[PDB]
Amino acid sequence: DRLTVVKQYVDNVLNKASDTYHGDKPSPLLADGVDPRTGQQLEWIFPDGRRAVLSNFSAQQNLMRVMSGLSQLSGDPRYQKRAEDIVRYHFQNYQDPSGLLYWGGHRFVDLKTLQPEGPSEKERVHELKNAYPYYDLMFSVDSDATARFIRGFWNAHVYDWRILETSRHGEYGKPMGALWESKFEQQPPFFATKGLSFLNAGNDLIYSASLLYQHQQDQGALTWAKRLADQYVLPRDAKTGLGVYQFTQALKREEPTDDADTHSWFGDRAQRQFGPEFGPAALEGNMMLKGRTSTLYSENALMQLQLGKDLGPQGQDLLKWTVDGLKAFAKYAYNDQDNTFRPMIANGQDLSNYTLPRDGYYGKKGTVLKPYKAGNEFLISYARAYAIDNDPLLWKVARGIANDQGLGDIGTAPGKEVKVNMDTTNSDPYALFALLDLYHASQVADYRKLAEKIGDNIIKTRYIDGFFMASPDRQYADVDAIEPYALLALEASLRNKPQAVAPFLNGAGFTEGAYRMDDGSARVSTRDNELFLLNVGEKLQP
Ligand SMILES: O=C(O)[C@H]1O[C@H](O[C@@H]2[C@H](O)[C@@H](O)[C@@H](O[C@@H]3[C@H](O)[C@@H](O)[C@@H](O[C@@H]4[C@H](O)[C@@H](O)[C@@H](O)O[C@@H]4C(=O)O)O[C@@H]3C(=O)O)O[C@@H]2C(=O)O)[C@H](O)[C@@H](O)[C@H]1O
Repeated sequence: DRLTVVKQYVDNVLNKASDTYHGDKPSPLLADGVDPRTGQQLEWIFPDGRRAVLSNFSAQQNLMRVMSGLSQLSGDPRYQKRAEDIVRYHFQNYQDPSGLLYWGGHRFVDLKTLQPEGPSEKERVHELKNAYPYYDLMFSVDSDATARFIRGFWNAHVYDWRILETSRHGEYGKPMGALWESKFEQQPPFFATKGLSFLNAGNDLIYSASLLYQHQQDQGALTWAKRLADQYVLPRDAKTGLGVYQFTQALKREEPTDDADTHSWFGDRAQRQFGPEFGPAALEGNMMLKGRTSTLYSENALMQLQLGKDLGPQGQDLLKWTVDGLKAFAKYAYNDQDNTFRPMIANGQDLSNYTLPRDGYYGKKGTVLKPYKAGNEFLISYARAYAIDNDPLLWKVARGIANDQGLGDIGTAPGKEVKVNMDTTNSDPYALFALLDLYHASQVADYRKLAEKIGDNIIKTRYIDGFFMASPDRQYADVDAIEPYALLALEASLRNKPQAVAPFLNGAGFTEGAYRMDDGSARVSTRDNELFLLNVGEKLQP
């Protein structure tokens, strides 16, 4: 059974990733990473050589959903109970008086000492970027503590409520301001602000406020969630409908002297690097480049499609704008000849094969911006958008991605001339999720049969030494792996209990800071993502 495999996997996590540092009185907390061969837990190395075991709860919210779903499908409540216990322990010990948790991009807990840590000295701050924590679980454990987190998050990350100047960073220990009662005055697109309104953090603000509305009927939270979503729609290009990654531009407070110094207070970084050749349209929010387009057309889209459906009638504008943007991205950026997206500016400018003429935020001089393959995360976006709006343009992208990914032909339309590859070797959990979405909307048996094949591939090739890994050579397994999440969604579908498993929004966590090299030097801006890419015998490079 796929269910038996996931049960064994979570048992393995609760064994090997657990607190082994406090004798017979362990905390319930878990290590983010485990070498599945030895059980060595993934460590962060601080400037004096001290090693902490990385326990970052924001990087365990897929695992929390896996544990809740496993308990729902198996009937064994022990996994749900442990997930609750971990949540409770964080509210009890790792929630500041302002409501913020010691988690996120720049804070975590050392499993050995159980103290909060700050791996980025200049950034001892709260940061969520495309995190999408499992607030449904948190509310069921402690609704007051969860609401305090969500309000404290907005309180710290909204720099100016009058104009909705937002920030990807928030300070700890701030007193509560006027919050949802703040007066608001809509500003024109790309107004200049100090705060950086990146949509990865914007995604987490919108999502959290929407969940506070869902659980506590907080109309202020909903008003500002929709208003913040609006902020990313208003500056979209009037002709193409493309964009945007942010709705403000950096306030220029100093004249730059070097292209390679890309600090935001020298002004919009895209205008510096592309302005001379491309004109005023070159703004950071308009740069439809790899990575940014995942935040916009994957993470933002999945969350807003589900939120739009949840809101019923007052969610119709959100659904329309979310689908409209996916149509714009398909119409301008997707190349059906080879399943690539073109790097672009939101005014419709193609940047395919453009050589950067100067250093800057988007690469060194001589960097070539290339079309990039459309991954299976976009197969999910276009599948779910098609279910809401059966536009052949959306189907075209889904069909192109699936074909490029070795899945065969999902058809000229749902159920029409379907020729899927039942011998596919694909083991991507994103493809499994997407096929389940195609199946749910169309009820075409071949889509779930293919999903079962991908599930079997995941177990055959990625279930290694009791953990899930993207390659058998990887040094560390991530306890937040989404392979078991996809397997549980498949089991839930086959058992006619899709609501047993939380909706997949493609959230994840990361930890970023200085990491000490063996020669004692500081490797700045090291991410745990990089540690999870290492194979056996590999080390981080300077
Ligand atoms: O591969 C990618 O392109 C990358 O895109 C996204 O990450 C973005 C940047 O690449 C990443 O470095 C970070 O940058 C911001 C800010 O733009 C940058 O200047 C820097 O901020 C400095 C300073 O480091 C801060 O401590 C503080 O002093 O403010 C300064 C400033 O310039 O204002 O670091 C910032 C940050 O860490 O947030 O984030 C960018 C983003 O868009 O989030 C993806 O997130 C990343 O995964 C990758 O795909």
